[PDB]
Order: sequence, then structure tokens, then C-alpha cells
Amino acid sequence: GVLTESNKKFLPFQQFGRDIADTTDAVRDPQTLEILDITPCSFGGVSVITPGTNTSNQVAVLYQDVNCTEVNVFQTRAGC
Amino acid sequence: YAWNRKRISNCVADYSVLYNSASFSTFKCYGVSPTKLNDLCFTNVYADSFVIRGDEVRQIAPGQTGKIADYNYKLPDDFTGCVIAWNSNNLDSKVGGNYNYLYRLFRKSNLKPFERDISTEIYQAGSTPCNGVEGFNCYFPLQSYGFQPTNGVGYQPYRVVVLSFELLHAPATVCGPKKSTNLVKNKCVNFNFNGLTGT
Amino acid sequence: IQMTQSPSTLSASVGDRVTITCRASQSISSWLAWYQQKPGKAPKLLIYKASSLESGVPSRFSGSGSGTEFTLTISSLQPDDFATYYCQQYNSYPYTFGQGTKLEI
Amino acid sequence: VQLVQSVSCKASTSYAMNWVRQLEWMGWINTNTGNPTYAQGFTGRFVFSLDTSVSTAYLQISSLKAEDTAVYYCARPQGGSSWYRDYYYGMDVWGQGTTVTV
Amino acid sequence: AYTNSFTRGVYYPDKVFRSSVLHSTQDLFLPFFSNVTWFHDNPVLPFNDGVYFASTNIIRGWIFGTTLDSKTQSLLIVNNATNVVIKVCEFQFCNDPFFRVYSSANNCTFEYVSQPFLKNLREFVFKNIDGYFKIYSKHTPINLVRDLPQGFSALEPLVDLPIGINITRFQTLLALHGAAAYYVGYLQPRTFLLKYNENGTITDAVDCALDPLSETKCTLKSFTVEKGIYQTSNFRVQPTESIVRFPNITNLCPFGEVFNATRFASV
Ligand SMILES: *[C@@H]1O[C@H](CO)[C@@H](O[C@@H]2O[C@H](CO)[C@@H](O[C@@H]3O[C@H](CO)[C@@H](O)[C@H](O)[C@@H]3O)[C@H](O)[C@H]2NC(C)=O)[C@H](O)[C@H]1NC(C)=O
Ligand SMILES: *[C@@H]1O[C@H](CO)[C@@H](O)[C@H](O)[C@H]1NC(C)=O
Ligand SMILES: *[C@@H]1O[C@H](CO)[C@@H](O)[C@H](O)[C@H]1NC(C)=O
Ligand SMILES: *[C@@H]1O[C@H](CO)[C@@H](O)[C@H](O)[C@H]1NC(C)=O
Ligand SMILES: *[C@@H]1O[C@H](CO)[C@@H](O)[C@H](O)[C@H]1NC(C)=O
Ligand SMILES: *[C@@H]1O[C@H](CO)[C@@H](O)[C@H](O)[C@H]1NC(C)=O
Repeated sequence: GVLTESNKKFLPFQQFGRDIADTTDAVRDPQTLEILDITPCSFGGVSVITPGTNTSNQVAVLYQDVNCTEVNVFQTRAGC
Repeated sequence: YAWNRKRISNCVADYSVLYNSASFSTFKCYGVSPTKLNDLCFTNVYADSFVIRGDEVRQIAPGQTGKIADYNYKLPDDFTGCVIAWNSNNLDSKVGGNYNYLYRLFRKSNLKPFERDISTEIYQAGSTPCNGVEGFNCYFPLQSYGFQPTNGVGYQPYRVVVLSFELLHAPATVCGPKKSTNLVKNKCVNFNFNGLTGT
Repeated sequence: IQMTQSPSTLSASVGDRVTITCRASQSISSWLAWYQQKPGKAPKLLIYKASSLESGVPSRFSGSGSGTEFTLTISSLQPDDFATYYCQQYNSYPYTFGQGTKLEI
Repeated sequence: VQLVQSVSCKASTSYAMNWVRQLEWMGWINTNTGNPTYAQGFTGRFVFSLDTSVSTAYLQISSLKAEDTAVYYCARPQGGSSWYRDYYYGMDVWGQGTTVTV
Repeated sequence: AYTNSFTRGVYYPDKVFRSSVLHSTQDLFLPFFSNVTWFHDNPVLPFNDGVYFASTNIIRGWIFGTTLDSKTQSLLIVNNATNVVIKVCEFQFCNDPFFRVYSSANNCTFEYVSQPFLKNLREFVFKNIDGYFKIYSKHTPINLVRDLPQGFSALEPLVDLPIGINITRFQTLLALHGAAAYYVGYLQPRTFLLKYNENGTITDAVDCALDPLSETKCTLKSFTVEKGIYQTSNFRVQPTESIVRFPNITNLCPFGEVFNATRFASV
């Protein structure tokens, strides 16, 4: 996952946080006592647009559900 | 450390004698029940032979750790053949001590399955390059087995043979002594058609 | 081969520098070791290679020389070092000892 | 690295073995193979028959003589336990020494 | 010198017989449309989990080894124009071979003779898996001069060798009396989809990770996808610069106080 400094507030006896479903949210480093949210690595689905092979072979690729600056190009509400 | 290997091919194989010889301390089979293996066809067989101590005989098995299974002779976790081991204290020893069989004690990294290394190059127990000559903290990686007739059970020589079959698609060349009767055609039968039993 | 050490028995005060020289019957070629044995115990190492100190031996014992002749020196004589001292050889196959030296207080 | 003197020196085969008396040399038994050559006058008169799994270098003094009264030391060399090359690696550590009386 | 290996490098993953079955397999294959070194004399090459070696009676066997030195085991495959000699004897190194290479058989283990290899190209795939040195072979009559002739051919198994060696480098043997042409490609763990024809011989294949179009072909399990938006897979960003974290204290725990003692209590 990606380590982003925890903007939310903790308590002195609180080592790490969790939101739901075992998905641990934030952790404090056991050496310097700094608090950090831990977000799971960004992921999505991949779909294709095909006009049918025997007609043509060029296909477009759709990255579902990402503000698409990640590995022409156009932006949809679904994805890019 | 130089476990010998032999190919078994193009023969009839009678495993009843080995199974019922009753002079085997250990006869355990992986991937096939020992009694029924006689009535089954194998493509090729590899018989690998060597000798070990007592405490290390448990260690000839898939997924085992320690000196034999990490630096000398490593069995794959997906094994298909099977292990035979019997005591040979009276044959492999002599009064005063036998020092013919070696075994490897110092290796940088574990062995991939079925990998044999017979090099004699010095081990880097230290840090400075001793340059392929024995020096401080540079020992020899073949330590000698010693066998006297007076040793305890744990140190007697067990002769061990690994019968690695391969049960597989290929045309079988080694399998049991069936009568191999003639076929019948256009009327459905139940065949043991080269081990592909079915109706 | 045979080892001839010039000192045989010598005593002095604590905090003194003692010098011992050992030679052989021919060119030993830096193949030499220096031992000391305190009474009622098997001997122990102080110098291997005639020039290097052992693991945990005090630094006051220094070995110098070359060819056939070598020499051990004690910078600060210690009363515990009251003992016998032996120069042996490595080149020739028989590792022989010598008449040794005695050091007292 | 402790050598137990009891006749056999129990070790305690990373290094080789060596034997001496009091002070001469018994003749460098090798532990990694069969027993190789010995001192000049110590070949046939004194034998070792080392036994492993306890790593004890056995001694049998052949043709026991009147003046054998001596203290025998098992001594562990500096390094070098291999086969048929005859190191120049004499002695590293020692034990208490068995006292024989005749 | 590079050259695109268009569709070479498929081999029968298993030797059971199927027909008209678009089978899906996952194993070590040469990636489609990968570039391979157009060698043309003989330098030693890394192995990396199996090589695809194509060539065009003038070339000869190969030498394999961990170090290509008499210090460590090695493997020899030479041809004497009728009989193929195979050995794992711990040979020496003849930097520019020609039988000038098959010098020393110190501590040798395996020897064997086989039928000959025999304007035409022979291609092989070498895979050292679990101590078996699988070799897959195929002939082809061709006429192309420059590079690999485009088209498709299957590679069938020929022999496995119970060697038990650690293979990392290999060199090619050539008999001399510009060189010939031969191509080296490195296998990768890539899931393939293979079209068995009516006869039983492989005639088409798709690599499940070349172009997401091929991903649709592979997951949809067909060679012709009709119009529409299909779903191939999930995607995620790979982990980079793995980090490990621990506390700072360094105090060996009370180990000796627990074991190196004798007055252990009773049960
Ligand atoms: C083949 O490999 C072996 C070790 O794997 C190399 O070492 C040689 O081993 C032989 C016997 O194993 C030694 O010959 C004789 O050994 C007997 C053992 O009782 C001994 O009594 C004799 O005095 C003699 O040593 C040989 O000395 C030994 N050589 C070395 C350098 O270790 C062997 O060299 C390898 N052979 C080749 C052709 O590479
Ligand atoms: C498929 O492509 C071919 C191109 O030859 C075309 O004739 C046909 O109409 C296309 N559609 C089919 C076969 O349904
Ligand atoms: C996506 O991110 C960019 C830069 O982070 C931002 O300008 C933009 O508003 C975001 N949303 C969309 C829909 O592009
Ligand atoms: C295999 O050979 C390579 C060649 O350099 C070596 O680095 C590696 O340690 C060897 N590993 C095994 C398991 O043999
Ligand atoms: C083999 O494949 C060809 C493909 O054109 C086919 O015509 C033939 O019937 C098949 N069978 C035989 C026995 O040739
Ligand atoms: C216990 O003592 C033995 C004595 O040989 C030593 O080897 C070992 O390292 C010691 N271990 C601990 C945990 O004290």
C-alpha cells in the first residue's frame, strides 16, 4: 500500500487504527511515534472495446474507475 | 554426496519380492500404495543409491530439512517414487573404522531437488578469500563418515535406495508381470488397457 | 631438525623487557611458533607464523626475525608469565621442541 | 574447544587432530581419513585407532617399554582437516594430558 | 544484432492426444513477438530458466555449465556427423572450440550416443526443470536468408536427461575448417492458449499477456471475438521498494538463563 501521513487524531495508548473488515487503516511507527494512514494500492478493472476481429483488429482499452494518470486518451465518468 | 543413479527401462518389474523380503527397516511409498504399485505401469524408473546414518533416514522425504536434505540429496516436494532403507552395519564397516563414505556439511545455499554437486572447493567459513587452499576458518565441505562395528544404532550405516518412478503419459516400459491376454472388439469390455482401467 | 634457544633460565623484575632468541639447524623460513607453558598445565600459543599474535594473548609478546633466527620479546614482564617457553618449527616435517627458556621473578 | 583427557581424547571434525608427549611429537593422526604417516621413531611403536561419533583419538602403545612414563597431550591443530596433502598446521589448543606410569 | 521472433517457440506441454480443443496451458514459453539476438562468433550466454535456440550441418553441439570450468560439473552435446555424443563429464574449457573441445573427462558421470540431428532450420528448446534437462526439437525446410521465416511450427519432445546439475551459462560449438546464423531466445513463465487442429498437430496459439486483445482471446477462450465490451482482468500497480520495519532495541533475550542451567524443576 501507499503510506500517507495520518491527518486524523489518535490517543496516547493507540498504536494503530482500523476502519472495517480487518482492513487496517492507520499505524504509528514503533520507533519515532509518527501516525500514518495506509491505503491499499490503487487498483481497478480493465475492459476492451473491439469492433470484432474479422472486421478490424484495432481495440481500445478502458481503465475502469481511476482518475486516469496511471499506467489518444480520453476521460469518462466510468474511467479512462 | 555423489549418490549414484541408474536407469530402469524395458523390463518386467516384480516388486512383490522387495515388498515381502521383510528385511527392510524402512519401506515407505509416496504417491502410490506399496501393495498395488506392482500392478501398475511406469514410463521410466530411476533407482538412486547411497548410504547414510540412522538419524538422517527420516530426512529422505519431501519437505524435510537438515544436512542430507539441504546440502547432499534433496527430494522434490511433489515426489512420486518411494524410499527403501535397510541396515547394513555388518557389510559397510570394519574394526577400527571405515572412512570411505563422505558427506557434505558446508554449502552456501540449499540444493534444488535432484541436484548433485561433487565439487571439492574449500568453504568460506570465514570472510577473507583463502584462495582454494585450507586456512583459518576455511574448512573442507566433505566430512567423512566413520563406521566401526561397535557403534550405536543411531550411527550404523543404512543402505538407502530411492525408486523414483514417473507415472505419466509416456509409453510405459517398466511394469508388472501380467498375462496380457488378447483383446475383444465391438463389444464393450472392462480393460486394464496398460493401466488405463475402464469400461 | 633441532632448535637452539640462547636463553635457558633468566629472572628479573616486574615491568621489564625480556628477549629470547631461537634458531634452527638450517633455514627454517619463517615457519615457526612460540609457546609458553605454566607449571601444571599443557602449553599454550602466543605466536604463530613467528610474527603474528594469538587470540587473546597480551600484546607485550612480540616476535621478530627471519631466515633461521627469531626472537620473542616481553615489553612488561609479568610474574604470572613465570613459565617455560618453547620455539618450534613448521617447515621441516617433524615439529620438534627445544631446551626452552625459564622465566621467574 | 575443550579437550577432554581421560586412553582416548574425546573432542570438544572441523579441524584435524594431533598428539604429543612430555616434549616430542606423536605423529599427526588425520581425523577425516585413515591414519597417515607419523614421526620418525613413532610409526610402528605407537598406534592410534581413532573412533568417531564421539571423536576420540585412541592410543595403543605397542610393545610397552620401561621408560614410557610420560604425560600425553591431545592437541587440536589450527585448521586443515582434509585428505592426503600433509599441511604445515601443527597445534592450536590442548587438554589436561593423561599421566602414564611405568 | 536483434530480430523479432514472430510466432516461434511453442511446444507440446504434454504428450496426451487432443483434437479441436482450444486448450489453455500455463508454463515456460517464449513470449510472442519478442526480440532475440541475431548471432552470426560464439560467446557464452546466460541461461535464465531455459533457452529457445534456432539455427540453420555446419553448426555443432553445445556446452553447458555453472562455471564452464573443470572445477564444476558441465554438460557436452557434440555431433560427429552421424552419432551424437552426450555427456556430463566434468570437462575443461576450450574458449574457441572446433574434437578439440571434448578434452578431459575428469570425474565423468553420463555418456550416451544418439541418432544424428540432420536452406533449412532446426530449432530446440532447452529447459532444466527439477533435475530433468528437457530438450524439444523440430526440423523445418526453409529458404529465407536474412532472419527467421515467418510462419508457425510446433516443437515436440525428444529426450530428457537425468543430470542433476545447476545450469547458468552455456556456449555454442561450431566446426570450422562470416559464420552461419543462429538465434537465442529466453523462455518466460507465460500462460498460453493452443489450438489443436483436426489431425492433432498444433496450428495456432495466442499469448495471454501480449496485447489485451490477446487477453480477451485467452479468457473468452476463442480465436474470434465479436463486437462488444469484454472484461479481461483486474489491474493493480506493482509494489516497488519494499520496506521492513522493527523496533530499535537490541538486547538478546534471556536465552542462556533458560537453557544453560541444570536445576530445571519437575513437571
Ligand atoms: C575425481 O574426484 C576426486 C574427488 O571427488 C578427486 O580426488 C581424488 O580422489 C582419489 C580417490 O577418491 C584420490 O586417489 C587416492 O585416494 C585414496 C583413498 O584411499 C588414497 O589412499 C590415495 O593416496 C589417493 O589419494 C586422489 O588423491 C584425489 N585427488 C585429489 C587432488 O584430491 C580426483 O582427483 C578426481 N579425478 C579427476 C581425474 O579429476
Ligand atoms: C467478418 O469479417 C469478414 C471479412 O472477410 C466479413 O466478410 C464478414 O461479414 C464479417 N462478419 C461475420 C463473418 O459475421
Ligand atoms: C483528476 O486529477 C487531476 C489532478 O490530480 C485533477 O485536476 C482533476 O480534477 C481530477 N479529476 C478529474 C475528473 O480529472
Ligand atoms: C547455481 O549456479 C550459480 C552460477 O553462478 C550460482 O551463483 C548459484 O549459487 C548456484 N545455485 C545452486 C542452488 O546451485
Ligand atoms: C490432416 O490435415 C489436413 C489439413 O489440410 C487434412 O486435409 C487431412 O484430412 C488430415 N488428415 C490426414 C490423415 O491427412
Ligand atoms: C550454552 O553453553 C554452550 C556450551 O557449549 C554454548 O555452546 C552455548 O552457546 C550456550 N548457549 C547459551 C544460550 O547460553
